[PDB]
Amino acid sequence: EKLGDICFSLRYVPTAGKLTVVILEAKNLKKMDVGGLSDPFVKIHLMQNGKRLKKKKTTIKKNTLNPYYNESFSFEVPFEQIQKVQVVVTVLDYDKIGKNDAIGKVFVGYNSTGAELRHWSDMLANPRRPIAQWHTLQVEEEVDAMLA
Ligand SMILES: [Ca+2]
Ligand SMILES: [Ca+2]
Ligand SMILES: [Cl-]
Ligand SMILES: [Cl-]
Ligand SMILES: [Cl-]
Ligand SMILES: [Cl-]
Repeated sequence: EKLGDICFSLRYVPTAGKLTVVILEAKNLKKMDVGGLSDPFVKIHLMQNGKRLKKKKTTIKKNTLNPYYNESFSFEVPFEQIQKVQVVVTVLDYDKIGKNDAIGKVFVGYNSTGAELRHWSDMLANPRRPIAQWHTLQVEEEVDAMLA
């Protein structure tokens, strides 16, 4: 059972120092509820050098492995700093009681690789243009080890 995939857009406006992330949809999420599906929501963190700088989150979708969000988030990152940050996208299962367990996550930006680096590079190369791309979710343990 794969963890799932997430589709989001990135847009960077260098003059304004405006970094926009639109969480579009996730698919094929791992089932997190016993005898059910999942109740997924998404967190978006701006990081640098192992520090959480800013945190944003989507609404919760109930009883789905294939949630649509279409929710936009913006961060202030000046052009002198944009190459030095990470944007971390985490899908979690909401439970009314207990910690919300991460399904999986990915990050783009400084120290990203593969399709994550490709997405970030495309954003940087195309100022003011939103670029949507799919990403495979990865186990929290591994991504956090990269980010710490
Ligand atoms: Ca659960
Ligand atoms: Ca749940
Ligand atoms: Cl909600
Ligand atoms: Cl708990
Ligand atoms: Cl939480
Ligand atoms: Cl894609």
